[PDB]
Amino acid sequence: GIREKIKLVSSAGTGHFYTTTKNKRTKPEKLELKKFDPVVRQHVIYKEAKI
Amino acid sequence: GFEGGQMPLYRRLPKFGFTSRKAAITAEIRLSDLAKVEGGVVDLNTLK
Amino acid sequence: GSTRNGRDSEAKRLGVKRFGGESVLAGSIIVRQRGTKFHAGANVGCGRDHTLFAKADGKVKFEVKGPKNRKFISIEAE
Amino acid sequence: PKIKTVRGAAKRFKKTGKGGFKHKHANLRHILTKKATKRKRHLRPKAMVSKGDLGLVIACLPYA
RNA sequence: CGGCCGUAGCGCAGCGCCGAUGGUAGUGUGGGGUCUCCCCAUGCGAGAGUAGGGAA
RNA sequence: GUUUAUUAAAAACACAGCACUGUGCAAACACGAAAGUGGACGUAUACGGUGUGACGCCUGCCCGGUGCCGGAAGGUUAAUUGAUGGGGUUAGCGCAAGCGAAGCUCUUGAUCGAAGCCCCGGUAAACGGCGUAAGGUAGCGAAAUUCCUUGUCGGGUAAGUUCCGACCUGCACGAAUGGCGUAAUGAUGGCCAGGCUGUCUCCACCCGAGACUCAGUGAAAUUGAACUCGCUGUGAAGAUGCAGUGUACCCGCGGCAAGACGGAAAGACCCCGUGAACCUUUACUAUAGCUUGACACUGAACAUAUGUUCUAACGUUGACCCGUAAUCCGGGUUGCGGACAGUGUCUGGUGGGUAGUUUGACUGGGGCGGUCUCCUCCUAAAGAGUAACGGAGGAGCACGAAGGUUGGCUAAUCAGGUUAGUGCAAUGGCAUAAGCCAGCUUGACUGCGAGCGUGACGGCGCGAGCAGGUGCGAAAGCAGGUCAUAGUGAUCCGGUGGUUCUGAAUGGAAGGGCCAUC
RNA sequence: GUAACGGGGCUAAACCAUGCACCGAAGCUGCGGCAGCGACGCGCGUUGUUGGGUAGGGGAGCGUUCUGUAAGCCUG
RNA sequence: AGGACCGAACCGACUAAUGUUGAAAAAUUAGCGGAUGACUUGUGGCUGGGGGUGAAAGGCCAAUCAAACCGGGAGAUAGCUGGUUCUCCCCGAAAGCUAUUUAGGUAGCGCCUCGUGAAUUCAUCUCCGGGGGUAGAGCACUGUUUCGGCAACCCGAUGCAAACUGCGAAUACCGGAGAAUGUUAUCACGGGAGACACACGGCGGGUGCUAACGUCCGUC
RNA sequence: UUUUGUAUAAUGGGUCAGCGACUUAUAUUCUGUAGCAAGGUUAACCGAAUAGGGGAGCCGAAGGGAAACCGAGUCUUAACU
RNA sequence: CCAUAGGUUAAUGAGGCGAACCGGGGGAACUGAAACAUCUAAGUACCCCGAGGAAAAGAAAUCAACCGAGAUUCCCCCAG
Ligand SMILES: [K+]
Ligand SMILES: [K+]
Ligand SMILES: [K+]
Ligand SMILES: [K+]
Ligand SMILES: [K+]
Ligand SMILES: [K+]
Ligand SMILES: [K+]
Ligand SMILES: [K+]
Ligand SMILES: [K+]
Ligand SMILES: [K+]
Ligand SMILES: [K+]
Ligand SMILES: [K+]
Ligand SMILES: [K+]
Ligand SMILES: [K+]
Ligand SMILES: [K+]
Ligand SMILES: [K+]
Ligand SMILES: [K+]
Ligand SMILES: [K+]
Ligand SMILES: [K+]
Ligand SMILES: [K+]
Ligand SMILES: [K+]
Ligand SMILES: [K+]
Ligand SMILES: [K+]
Ligand SMILES: [K+]
Ligand SMILES: [K+]
Ligand SMILES: [K+]
Ligand SMILES: [K+]
Ligand SMILES: [K+]
Ligand SMILES: [Mg+2]
Ligand SMILES: [Mg+2]
Ligand SMILES: [Mg+2]
Ligand SMILES: [Mg+2]
Ligand SMILES: [Mg+2]
Ligand SMILES: [Mg+2]
Ligand SMILES: [Mg+2]
Ligand SMILES: [Mg+2]
Ligand SMILES: [Mg+2]
Ligand SMILES: [Mg+2]
Ligand SMILES: [Mg+2]
Ligand SMILES: [Mg+2]
Ligand SMILES: [Mg+2]
Ligand SMILES: [Mg+2]
Ligand SMILES: [Mg+2]
Ligand SMILES: [Mg+2]
Ligand SMILES: [Mg+2]
Ligand SMILES: [Mg+2]
Ligand SMILES: [Mg+2]
Ligand SMILES: [Mg+2]
Ligand SMILES: [Mg+2]
Ligand SMILES: [Mg+2]
Ligand SMILES: [Mg+2]
Ligand SMILES: [Mg+2]
Ligand SMILES: [Mg+2]
Ligand SMILES: [Mg+2]
Ligand SMILES: [Mg+2]
Ligand SMILES: [Mg+2]
Ligand SMILES: [Mg+2]
Ligand SMILES: [Mg+2]
Ligand SMILES: [Mg+2]
Ligand SMILES: [Mg+2]
Ligand SMILES: [Mg+2]
Ligand SMILES: [Mg+2]
Ligand SMILES: [Mg+2]
Ligand SMILES: [Mg+2]
Ligand SMILES: [Mg+2]
Ligand SMILES: [Mg+2]
Ligand SMILES: [Mg+2]
Ligand SMILES: [Mg+2]
Ligand SMILES: [Mg+2]
Ligand SMILES: [Mg+2]
Ligand SMILES: [Mg+2]
Ligand SMILES: [Mg+2]
Ligand SMILES: [Mg+2]
Ligand SMILES: [Mg+2]
Ligand SMILES: [Mg+2]
Ligand SMILES: [Mg+2]
Ligand SMILES: [Mg+2]
Ligand SMILES: [Mg+2]
Ligand SMILES: [Mg+2]
Ligand SMILES: [Mg+2]
Ligand SMILES: [Mg+2]
Ligand SMILES: [Mg+2]
Ligand SMILES: [Mg+2]
Ligand SMILES: [Mg+2]
Ligand SMILES: [Mg+2]
Ligand SMILES: [Mg+2]
Ligand SMILES: [Mg+2]
Ligand SMILES: [Mg+2]
Ligand SMILES: [Mg+2]
Ligand SMILES: [Mg+2]
Ligand SMILES: [Mg+2]
Ligand SMILES: [Mg+2]
Ligand SMILES: [Mg+2]
Ligand SMILES: [Mg+2]
Ligand SMILES: [Mg+2]
Ligand SMILES: [Mg+2]
Ligand SMILES: [Mg+2]
Ligand SMILES: [Mg+2]
Ligand SMILES: [Mg+2]
Ligand SMILES: [Mg+2]
Ligand SMILES: [Mg+2]
Ligand SMILES: [Mg+2]
Ligand SMILES: [Mg+2]
Ligand SMILES: [Mg+2]
Repeated sequence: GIREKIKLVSSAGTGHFYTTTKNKRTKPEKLELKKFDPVVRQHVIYKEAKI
Repeated sequence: GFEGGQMPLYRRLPKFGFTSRKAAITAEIRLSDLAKVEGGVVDLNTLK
Repeated sequence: GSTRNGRDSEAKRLGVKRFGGESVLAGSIIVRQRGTKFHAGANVGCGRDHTLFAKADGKVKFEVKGPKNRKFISIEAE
Repeated sequence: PKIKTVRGAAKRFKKTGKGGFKHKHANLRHILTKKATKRKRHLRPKAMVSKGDLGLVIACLPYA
């Protein structure tokens, strides 16, 4: 595929991450989403990082 | 374990775990064993 | 002396799993289908692949209902 | 001579209280991003060896 | 607001729609022929169409 | 001349002659772990290797490819060396958190570094090629080469697929894996004629040896058992043995070979086996050999790591002396080389010279072609499932919105009513839209999961509900990705982050586990 | 080699219809016997029923040589 | 003089016939080639098996050669072929699915057997509750088709379809209830398998020519 | 014998006699049977000892968890309806 | 040159053979992995040297785990 794997890393400093894919060519803007961090047990901002 | 060439069950499944050396030197004693020591004082040497 | 055909997919085992009057436990799949050939009636849920399943213990009931004469599956709580 | 354990089987199966065997599920080593969390969650607990396969496992593990 | 889901809808009986009875087609079982297809006994019996219904 | 002892004597091999090429002598080369030996008691008019094959006339063009030869600017590159950075440990310092010298230690890999390769040239009597490297010259040509083909024309014959002479349309000649000729030679291939004949028309007779009879001696292959006929049919499908029928008194002897799918040899063709062997190569992996450099054996001056000089290691297959009746060997003297050569360990290159092996399956035989996983429809016989090298198409993704939710909206076509739309095949769905537009958003949540579907299994699927935390909505509610069904890869081995679960005397650490992920 | 009713032969001994007789199997029944399984009652009865078999599974036996029983027993 | 010529010995081996359980495991007979040479022959010697030797045929190396012979590893391995020995009694398959460097092998499942345990568990029939999209039919839809009216559309008339459906059976299948019958005929777990080459016939079909004692499914 | 299927014109056997093929050891599981029973049993060895001694061990009476660990529970999870 | 090499004689010993066991120097392949190369077979077969009635090993620069053991060899366990 063209879509590359990325991690979404927790802003809470737990080291918890989600993984997803991204079309980096069309969307170079870094993905940022509020997601559930199960370590702190809260929704916090997650930010794109390299897989 | 040979299945005709199909990846056999003991290879298509993953390995897991490790073996504890501490488990090999740990025992369990039953209540029934407590009367079997000499002198009614149960410790590691009296059980041995 | 060669064919450009020779392909097919695995059969999906769709169709009715529990027929009219059958007693089912909650969760039981009643029909597997593509789209809503059958629609969910009372005490029946529709899954993401249009599987109809029992949401209550009871007897399966097929009915034709409404202005389009569509087929509905219900559970009569029993 | 003594039967030899199939050592690879001993690393994959453990005998349970009523004499079945527990194993770890396949498909949770890699290629994980594409797999649904639900699928992966259900693969995490250990499972029992099926009836059809118990004969093969028992042959491999004579000293289980 | 519902039940019902065209006998209930349109148009202004003209259509849609419903629809027997009888016959026909098919067909389970048994039997038969001249056997690419049929027939007989028995059971089941359409679809289409016909009479009729019908302006919920 | 030589050859397949025992089915091939030849056009094959050899050959004198020719050419290329290596080789300066302790020759190259070969046999040898080595010492040595052959080459040769030879020395470039010599020796080895390769190709061609007397002689005559000759031997054209191509150096792009693969070799070989030469080159060395630049790139790349081994062992070696170990800069620099990051870790572990702990003297100590910190209430602890933590920090942390030295040492030891795990890791990193700057710099150094030869040949090779890339690179730049040359080379075809190198391997080869001859419409782009260059397009086949001379000569020859239906040929030991020509498929079409018995080419066409001429000759020879009454009649000639052969033969001879031509032609050129060379399927697919061609110049030392030589071209074209060529006197002589040949148990060589083809064709014609005279002579000659039982080769033949078409056989006859005769002489001998067997065959036949008698006496003596006395085998063999084969053999389930036999009371062992024809025919037509039947039948594991070609009958002495079955059915029907016909014919046939019992038994030898000489003869003949139509049958007993006669005898002989577990078909050599063909396929199969995850059989074998030997052979090939730019198949894989190795490896002898060859070759590169580093370190060792291995030293000293001087000059600017290279160069000169030196002698004392080391070499000597120069000379001479002695052991000694000895051309081996050793010791000695001396000359010549000389830290080179050479050998050991390590190291890069090269390496069918040699070795071990691999080189799939399906298949209306095998091969060639096609195919191999997944999705949709039909075949499929109104539950599920259902085959063929049956009939038709698609997938190996896309999307932070094209997902969630709230609110709204309704198509094609030219009145109509979904004939449109659906991110992509087909099928089933879809208006309460699942189709179209906009606002706010991250439920494309984490832990679980009653129950069920589908699989031999590994697995795969559907799922209300429970806990936590979240979005949209006034609210009922809806949301654990997308109308659904393709968009995929077990295990091992390892990588990264988290987690003191483990931690081989103890504290740590390494490594392992567990969770997430590649 | 008749060679396309199995043959003889057939004008029905063919074909169609109707009917009644008979033949015909290791089927069924009769008589006698053996064995498996299940009931029902006391290892025996009563009762029902079953018994074709390749691969193959299960059950039960025969006989052979040798050891004990056996310095016994049989045997010039 | 001569790898000169003709021709015995001698060395060969071109042709034919015979022989082919031979006189002979390569000869005999009639002819044939070389016959002073790269000739031939006696005696002795040397070269050894991935090795020799080869005027080169993979020829020859003791009747053996694309790797001699003998002994050993050794009972190599053989998913292949063959064979497998006394008796009686009971039950009794399969030639399928899935996977496989798999296809004539093997594994799980299906089907056999033995044991144990358990529910009216199972079957037939009757009644009741169900979903069908096949046969048939039809032509609104997707396509195809003919005629006519108005060469399109439209209207009327006529057919055709595995991948057409505004219709739609028989059967089959799932579930429920009730008798009767049946040696539990059912299911689970455990010991032991075999089998995974099927054949023909009927019915429904694909393929082939509604050819095949053809081929591929379904079902009896 | 092999097969879908063999009188087969598929295989094997001329005949007779003798010989000729599921064994043995050690592990392991299940069945039967015997002993003892919440226990059972010893190995080497000692013993002249088929005795007797020898309980080193092994199996069983507890599981869950990768593990630390907890324990009729335990694991999962912040926590389980 | 001293010498040393060399030479001669005497004394003492060796040499060769032998079935296994033993120590050492070398060291396959078939085979198994359902192919095969790592791996296996196996330090086996085989070749070679040497010894003895036995050989070898042997008196801790050994283990252990903060308690302790006390050279080597062999047997049963630990444990597939
Ligand atoms: K269900
Ligand atoms: K000749
Ligand atoms: K070149
Ligand atoms: K440090
Ligand atoms: K040619
Ligand atoms: K050449
Ligand atoms: K020439
Ligand atoms: K000639
Ligand atoms: K007859
Ligand atoms: K004959
Ligand atoms: K010198
Ligand atoms: K040097
Ligand atoms: K090579
Ligand atoms: K086929
Ligand atoms: K064929
Ligand atoms: K949205
Ligand atoms: K929630
Ligand atoms: K050899
Ligand atoms: K199987
Ligand atoms: K069983
Ligand atoms: K059939
Ligand atoms: K056969
Ligand atoms: K034969
Ligand atoms: K046993
Ligand atoms: K027992
Ligand atoms: K629990
Ligand atoms: K090997
Ligand atoms: K194998
Ligand atoms: Mg499908
Ligand atoms: Mg409706
Ligand atoms: Mg992981
Ligand atoms: Mg009708
Ligand atoms: Mg000659
Ligand atoms: Mg010959
Ligand atoms: Mg000859
Ligand atoms: Mg020399
Ligand atoms: Mg030549
Ligand atoms: Mg260089
Ligand atoms: Mg020709
Ligand atoms: Mg011609
Ligand atoms: Mg003539
Ligand atoms: Mg002519
Ligand atoms: Mg000519
Ligand atoms: Mg040529
Ligand atoms: Mg040339
Ligand atoms: Mg040339
Ligand atoms: Mg020539
Ligand atoms: Mg006589
Ligand atoms: Mg015949
Ligand atoms: Mg005669
Ligand atoms: Mg004759
Ligand atoms: Mg024959
Ligand atoms: Mg054969
Ligand atoms: Mg090779
Ligand atoms: Mg091998
Ligand atoms: Mg091979
Ligand atoms: Mg094949
Ligand atoms: Mg179906
Ligand atoms: Mg059906
Ligand atoms: Mg089937
Ligand atoms: Mg949406
Ligand atoms: Mg969407
Ligand atoms: Mg979609
Ligand atoms: Mg590994
Ligand atoms: Mg430690
Ligand atoms: Mg330590
Ligand atoms: Mg005639
Ligand atoms: Mg008759
Ligand atoms: Mg009778
Ligand atoms: Mg009878
Ligand atoms: Mg019977
Ligand atoms: Mg029987
Ligand atoms: Mg006796
Ligand atoms: Mg001469
Ligand atoms: Mg000769
Ligand atoms: Mg002669
Ligand atoms: Mg001559
Ligand atoms: Mg002569
Ligand atoms: Mg040849
Ligand atoms: Mg010979
Ligand atoms: Mg060989
Ligand atoms: Mg062996
Ligand atoms: Mg053998
Ligand atoms: Mg029976
Ligand atoms: Mg495979
Ligand atoms: Mg039809
Ligand atoms: Mg098979
Ligand atoms: Mg088959
Ligand atoms: Mg079949
Ligand atoms: Mg048919
Ligand atoms: Mg057939
Ligand atoms: Mg047929
Ligand atoms: Mg056959
Ligand atoms: Mg027969
Ligand atoms: Mg036959
Ligand atoms: Mg015969
Ligand atoms: Mg026969
Ligand atoms: Mg045979
Ligand atoms: Mg025979
Ligand atoms: Mg435990
Ligand atoms: Mg000695
Ligand atoms: Mg192998
Ligand atoms: Mg000693
Ligand atoms: Mg101490």
